[PDB]
Amino acid sequence: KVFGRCELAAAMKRHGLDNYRGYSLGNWVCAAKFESNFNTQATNRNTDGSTDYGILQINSRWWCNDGRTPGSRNLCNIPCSALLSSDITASVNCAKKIVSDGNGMNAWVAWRNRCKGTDVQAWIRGCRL
Repeated sequence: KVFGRCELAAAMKRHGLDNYRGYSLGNWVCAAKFESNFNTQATNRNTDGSTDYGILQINSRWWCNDGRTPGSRNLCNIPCSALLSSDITASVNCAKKIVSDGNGMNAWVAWRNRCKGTDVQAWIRGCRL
């Protein structure tokens, strides 16, 4: 259940990530694309103990309350499962806050690795936004 290229982007535009306090859509698509390959169900377990449950990597052990991990801060206080139902709304709302909290596409390592140095404006060149 992975999102497409523009399908996800068009959703971004509606979600207001297009040059929001943080960055433009391209930054969101590029960061997400390499983050989870647009897998809404993508989970990335690290050695730090936390995980990336989301297309944007919703760390349930630092943002949303999944209950499957003790010590949940619930900073974001967002519904995890509600973001993994083909709905990025919940995952975005969290990041909308993430990027509005300072992390301007820098918090995500997939953006500062395979993206930092390319062209996001081209990542949506020809899309339907």
